[PDB]
Amino acid sequence: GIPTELKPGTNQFLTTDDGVSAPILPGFHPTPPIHIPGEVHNLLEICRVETILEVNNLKTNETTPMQRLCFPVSVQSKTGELCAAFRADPGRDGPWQSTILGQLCRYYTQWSGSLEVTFMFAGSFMATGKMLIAYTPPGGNVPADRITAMLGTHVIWDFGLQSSVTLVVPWISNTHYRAHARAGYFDYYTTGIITIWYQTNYVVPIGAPTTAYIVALAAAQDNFTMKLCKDTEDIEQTANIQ
Amino acid sequence: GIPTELKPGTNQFLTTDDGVSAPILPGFHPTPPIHIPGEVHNLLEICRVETILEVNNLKTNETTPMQRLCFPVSVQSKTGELCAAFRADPGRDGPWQSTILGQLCRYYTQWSGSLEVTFMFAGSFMATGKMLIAYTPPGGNVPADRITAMLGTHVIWDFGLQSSVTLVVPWISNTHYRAHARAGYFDYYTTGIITIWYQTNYVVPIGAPTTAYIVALAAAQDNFTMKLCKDTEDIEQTANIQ
Amino acid sequence: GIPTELKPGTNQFLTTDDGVSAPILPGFHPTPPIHIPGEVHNLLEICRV
Amino acid sequence: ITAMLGTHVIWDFGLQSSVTLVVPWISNTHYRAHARAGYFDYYTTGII
Amino acid sequence: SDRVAQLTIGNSTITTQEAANIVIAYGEWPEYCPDTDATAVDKPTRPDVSVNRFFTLDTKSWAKDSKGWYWKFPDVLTEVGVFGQNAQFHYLYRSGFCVHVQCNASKFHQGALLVAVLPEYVLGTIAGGTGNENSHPPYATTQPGQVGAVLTHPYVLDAGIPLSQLTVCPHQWINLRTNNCATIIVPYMNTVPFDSALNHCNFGLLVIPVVPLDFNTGATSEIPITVTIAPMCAEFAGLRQAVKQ
Amino acid sequence: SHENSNSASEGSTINYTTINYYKDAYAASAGRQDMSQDPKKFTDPVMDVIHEMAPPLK
Amino acid sequence: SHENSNSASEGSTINYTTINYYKDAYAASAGRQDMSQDPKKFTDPVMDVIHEMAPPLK
Amino acid sequence: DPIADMIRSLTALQVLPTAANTEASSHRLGTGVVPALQAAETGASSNASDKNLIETRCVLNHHSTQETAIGNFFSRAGLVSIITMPTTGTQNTDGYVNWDIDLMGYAQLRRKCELFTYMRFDAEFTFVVAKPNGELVPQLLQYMYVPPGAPKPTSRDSFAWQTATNPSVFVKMTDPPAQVSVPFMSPASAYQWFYDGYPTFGEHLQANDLDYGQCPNNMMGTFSIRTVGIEKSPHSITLRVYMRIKHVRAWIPRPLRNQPYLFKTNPNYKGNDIKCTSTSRDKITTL
Amino acid sequence: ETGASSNASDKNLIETRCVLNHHSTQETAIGNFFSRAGLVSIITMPTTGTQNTDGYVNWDIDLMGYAQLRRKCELFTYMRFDAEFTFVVAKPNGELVPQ
Amino acid sequence: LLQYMYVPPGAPKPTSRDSFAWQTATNPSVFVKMTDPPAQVSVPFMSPA
Ligand SMILES: CCCCCCCCCCCCC/C=C\[C@H](O)[C@H](N)CO
Ligand SMILES: CCCCCCCCCCCCC/C=C\[C@H](O)[C@H](N)CO
Ligand SMILES: [Cl-]
Ligand SMILES: [Cl-]
Ligand SMILES: [Cl-]
Ligand SMILES: [Cl-]
Ligand SMILES: [Cl-]
Ligand SMILES: [Cl-]
Ligand SMILES: [Cl-]
Ligand SMILES: [Cl-]
Ligand SMILES: [Cl-]
Ligand SMILES: [Cl-]
Ligand SMILES: [K+]
Ligand SMILES: [K+]
Ligand SMILES: [K+]
Ligand SMILES: [K+]
Ligand code: NA
Repeated sequence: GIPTELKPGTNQFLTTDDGVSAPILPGFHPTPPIHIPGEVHNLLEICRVETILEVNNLKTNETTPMQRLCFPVSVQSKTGELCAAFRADPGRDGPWQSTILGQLCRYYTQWSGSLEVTFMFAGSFMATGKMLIAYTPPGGNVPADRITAMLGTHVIWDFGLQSSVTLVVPWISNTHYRAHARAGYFDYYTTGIITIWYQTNYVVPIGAPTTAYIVALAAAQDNFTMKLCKDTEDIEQTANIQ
Repeated sequence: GIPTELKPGTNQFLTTDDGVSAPILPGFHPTPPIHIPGEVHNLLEICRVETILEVNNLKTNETTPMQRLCFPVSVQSKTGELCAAFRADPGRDGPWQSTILGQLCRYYTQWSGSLEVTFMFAGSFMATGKMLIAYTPPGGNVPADRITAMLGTHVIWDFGLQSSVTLVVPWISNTHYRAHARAGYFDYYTTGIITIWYQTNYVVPIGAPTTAYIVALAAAQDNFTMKLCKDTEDIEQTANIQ
Repeated sequence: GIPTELKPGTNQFLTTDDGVSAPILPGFHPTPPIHIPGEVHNLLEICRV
Repeated sequence: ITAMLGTHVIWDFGLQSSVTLVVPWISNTHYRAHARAGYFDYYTTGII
Repeated sequence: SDRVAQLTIGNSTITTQEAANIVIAYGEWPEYCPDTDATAVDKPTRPDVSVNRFFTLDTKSWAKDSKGWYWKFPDVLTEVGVFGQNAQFHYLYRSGFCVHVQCNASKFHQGALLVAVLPEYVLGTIAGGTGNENSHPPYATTQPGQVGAVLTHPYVLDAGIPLSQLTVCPHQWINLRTNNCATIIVPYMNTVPFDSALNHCNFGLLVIPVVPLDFNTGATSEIPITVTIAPMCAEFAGLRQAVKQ
Repeated sequence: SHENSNSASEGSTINYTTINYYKDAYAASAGRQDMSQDPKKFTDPVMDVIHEMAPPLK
Repeated sequence: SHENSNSASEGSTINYTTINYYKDAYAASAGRQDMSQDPKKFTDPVMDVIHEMAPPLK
Repeated sequence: DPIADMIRSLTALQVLPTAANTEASSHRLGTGVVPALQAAETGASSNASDKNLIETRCVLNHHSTQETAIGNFFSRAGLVSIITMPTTGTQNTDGYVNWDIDLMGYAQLRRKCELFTYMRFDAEFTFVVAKPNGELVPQLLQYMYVPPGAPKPTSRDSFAWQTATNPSVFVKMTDPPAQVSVPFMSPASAYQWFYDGYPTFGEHLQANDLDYGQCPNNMMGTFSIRTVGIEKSPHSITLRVYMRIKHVRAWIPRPLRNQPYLFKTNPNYKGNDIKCTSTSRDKITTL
Repeated sequence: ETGASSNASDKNLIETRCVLNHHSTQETAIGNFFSRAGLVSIITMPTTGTQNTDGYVNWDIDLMGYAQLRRKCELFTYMRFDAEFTFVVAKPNGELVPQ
Repeated sequence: LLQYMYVPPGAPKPTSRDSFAWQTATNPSVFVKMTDPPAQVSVPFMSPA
């Protein structure tokens, strides 16, 4: 017979090895395929789709979860008030976990790219207002006041026929890729902080609600990619599935 | 020697693996072949051949099995009477089990195609009559009366010099293939019901039998195919063969 | 199967053997390289210093 | 839910103050005589 | 010129002066089943205008505390007009749909409905609360008919999945300050070319108030929501007697 | 390798795309099966060929 | 070796550079994955195409 | 001729091996153009990109998109079943086991598949067997596939093990793990993880509401296993089955499961303890 | 009576649509039906008893002792073929020893 | 019989000999016997730098 020599690795079963295995049904032919709408080829196709961000993820909401899908704005009495804040880290525990983007990138160890958060105002047509939305890259904790937040990347949103506005969280990192950030050494990969401030005020005339809500949708932009496929922390077989 | 590495599957014996094994008799030459009529190449060649359907599969017949090979028609006193009924499911227990088609498709898990049942009238030459044969696709149990059965696919047969007529059970399924139907979740794959009714009446003059029989032959049409080879339930080694 | 015959050396692990081993992450792509001053290719480059 | 099965238009109030319902000629005869209770109800056009 | 629109099919026409475009699910228009994909051999019946037209179902009332509703297709129409009759007399059915959900208020009301289409909307039960009981939804819940049903736990769509991600499906929003309707065109989606209109619901239509309705007292409080749907390219096969289920 | 022609199926090879490393052909694998058929010898073995148009008995 | 075309992915092969030693295609490896995408069907399934320049509602 | 009345997809595929580049942009000050403003009501996601909201530099991005191709996401062997044949107890002192093929018993793989509504693929099954404590002994086993309708063995020596037509594998617990390729076998064009319907016609009385969601097109039969011998084997056996999807296609993405799984055959969830998709905090204004 | 099977097809009995059928006929080729290893014999050499405490056994080759394979072959009157024989051996309880 | 598994940063670490994490549906795992030769694999360059 032909001279061979077994090398290390012999007999091992590597779950990700892409090899050839003998076929159990010789000459078998599958049912032909038919056309079905909605075929996907790459997870990135999905990551570009906006899904709802749970900015209002309060402990007091847990029993009325629906209230987590949108946060409020209302007639202010003082100027420059902070409306809401949250981290931009998409693979981190928090608001992003509710998005399909967040869930999917948790199946990968690293990511790279610019993100996009679109805010839709759901108040009455008679309500007007201007908000300042800011992205503060790494380094400074939550800006203390609007005048400090204003120094970062931001958008000044005006309510009108266009119900929504888009804040861009441009990829501003030192490394080409970021691993998922979390407290500790890995905070090195944090993306930053998003803050929403009252630029002027929520104004409404007599006859309309003095409080309204905003829905936040988030997704990835075209330069987004992920790498190093891994298992997600977000699912557990706590007990046997019967 | 050449660097190799054993992969999973090593040493296994897969009964359907189509490999090469060393020859025990080197230089051996078989007896030459000679011409023999009747060579077959594909089971489908056989499935197209009509064989007898046991429509009259009664518990009271079991001891006089020959009586199962044909069912009767006779002078009716009432109009629109039902003559016989049975499922079209070919791989199911019942009338089809007596056909070579039924037996063979039991060696496969799935099938697809149109079937064909040909009825031969064996009464006297002086007997006349018209029957309505219907195929009721999935959904409705056995039609209660001829006027309901009439709404499905059917053929109105007239007795004459042409002793027989052919009912076509066209392939009308949702899936491209059907697995063998049986009570339970798999009833999803049932083919349907065949019913035979008196369109007019079996009429005969003085001097001829008032009861006669019909033989039913069944087979597959040209669009018939089977897939996923498997073992048949129809044979068992109840005890040792000596 | 193809006739083979194991030769001596079979199953051994030689620390300096330069072979091929199965990849654990199929389709994985490394972070691109960037330019960094001071690349060395041969120890002799250093011995001359 | 029964009326909905006939010829209809779903009108939305807005800057366009009006909407037009068309009563298409759907008759058996080429012409209709004036309908009124009795044999002549045969020529009725229908209901809006 | 994107806010105004007219939909005319069969002997029916819909108008709207506050639209927000139209969605074509997964970018595909409905179409009759082609000979390459088909398998059933009988020539189908394609009734055209008697079934591809707009049908308006029962109206629902939106309250400051509504949880949300859903309807299953083609269940909603199995007993309406000529479409239902064809669905009953045939084993096989196939079609697409034009879904038009209506809801208008005033420039002083507020709220936002998420209107989505979810293919193969399989429902789950709360498992006896504790999760030790393997209970299942009753026919009336899986196939609510033309009246539709109410979600008990919208946050998980009564199916253990996050409402927050439903936008990954064909959808539109009816945000009172912006538009008063949603329109989605849905193509046939299934693993088989034709199927039973009775045993299998291809998709579900969900209408959930994600941003609750609100208004100052004195303003009209009856804010209905109406669903009007039209089958498109309806095809039927496997004729026999009528079956309701 | 060019072999001895001793396979059981060579008069009219029901196979034709086999694999082999030995000098004897019968050691070869089964190969891909061909799709030839001739159902007529079983379904219509009649002398005057009866058409599916006129009555089979005239 | 030239095989039987029975792979699950052949209508529009999501793969295309596979390895195989058996007569049945489905036994083949997964191969190198292609990088085709069509995000528009999910991100912009609207009739009049809204530009990123003017306001999406005119 | 004498009767006149008797007489598509706007989006397709592109190859994107790398992430999009960033073109350099400068300041834009003017009326009419307003890319930052959107209308999420349309159902479309925002079309705005970095260059429209800020001043950008040029970036030649070479990041690959290959690892997120569904093929690389799924073609990783995962556990789909654990079968045990103990020697003492109420389990299976019979020396054989018949397992109904259902892969929805383990969450990791299940959640990944349920990201889609329909999937079509081939699969590589690997069978890892050992004693319950991980030790190995010279035991001969036989694994057999019994498609729907084939006689299931009723004993360690039932005639069914003659396996004249069904495919069987004979392997030792000491040999490496057995491994085979399986084709796409549904009578449908694709396996479907969600079937909003019933398998048969009829009234759907609460007695048979367990029928709901059961799609026969996914029922692949039985997987049987036994120690090969007429006499009982003295060893308890633990068989772990791994599946690796290959040659895959997928349709219609859906929200990912966010409540623990309770049953193999349905999406039932524990109603008294409905988990929030995201962790919580005290104030919306504080991290 | 002629001995022929019916020549009628769907299009003659009903109105049909066009169907481009791609269902394969390959799996029913006799080669794929038969080329699947099946049990044809079980031979035993026990150490105690009246069986074969001799350490050897002579078996007359006859493959008709097991039904599954036999019924398949008997579907035909004559068959010509080559064969691959596999010999699976172990102790009666399935254990293996260096013999 | 042993199982070696790679748990990238962020992946759930097994907490017991039978933690669900060993289902290894996405992480790469190697199953080998102490009697087989030594397992061997190739690893790519994985830093985000
Ligand atoms: C000799 C080794 C035989 C191995 C045979 C394994 C066949 C398994 C085929 C995989 C089928 C995919 C799973 C299909 C459906 C899901 O389990 C459903 N949820 C069950 O209801
Ligand atoms: C070293 C290994 C030797 C293996 C030799 C096995 C030779 C067996 C040849 C197969 C012959 C086909 C069976 C022929 C006839 C049937 O058994 C008859 N029914 C017996 O009367
Ligand atoms: Cl040699
Ligand atoms: Cl992150
Ligand atoms: Cl050598
Ligand atoms: Cl059947
Ligand atoms: Cl071989
Ligand atoms: Cl809720
Ligand atoms: Cl073949
Ligand atoms: Cl790849
Ligand atoms: Cl045995
Ligand atoms: Cl485990
Ligand atoms: K292998
Ligand atoms: K061999
Ligand atoms: K190696
Ligand atoms: K690029
Ligand atoms: Na814009």
